[PDB]
Amino acid sequence: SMNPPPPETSNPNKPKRQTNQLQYLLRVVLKTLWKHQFAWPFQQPVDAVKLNLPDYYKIIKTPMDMGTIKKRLENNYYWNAQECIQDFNTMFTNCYIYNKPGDDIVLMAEALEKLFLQKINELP
Ligand SMILES: COc1ccc(-c2ccc3nnc(C)n3n2)cc1OC
Repeated sequence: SMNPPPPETSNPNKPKRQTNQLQYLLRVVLKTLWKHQFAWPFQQPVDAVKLNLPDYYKIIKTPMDMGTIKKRLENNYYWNAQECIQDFNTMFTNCYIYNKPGDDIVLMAEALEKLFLQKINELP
């Protein structure tokens, strides 16, 4: 059960813009979630081979992680702030999909999602 390549993070042909919303998403949202005690399973793509999770990429067809989001923000990959917010939401929902209600990893993702929402509440 091979891992897929990680999501694309840079496209020099995509037009680029700097907005207050995108700057906040990197400098506040991504930065704060990265430093959360429970962030470490979400800082890079799920390595289903190393973790012995052969069904991970049979269930999760839209993988996402904070390492990918960080790169997308740095590379001006997002034009709309909603694209970034959607990626964070895909990351949390993937965890809820693969796992089950009450699992430790689900409770960790729920705590990160609650911090995300406290930070997004304050978006420009
Ligand atoms: C670096 O180490 C790890 C990295 C990730 C996981 C892990 C396991 C199941 C799962 N379901 N959704 C997500 C996200 N994950 N992440 C576990 C790790 O070590 C035990």
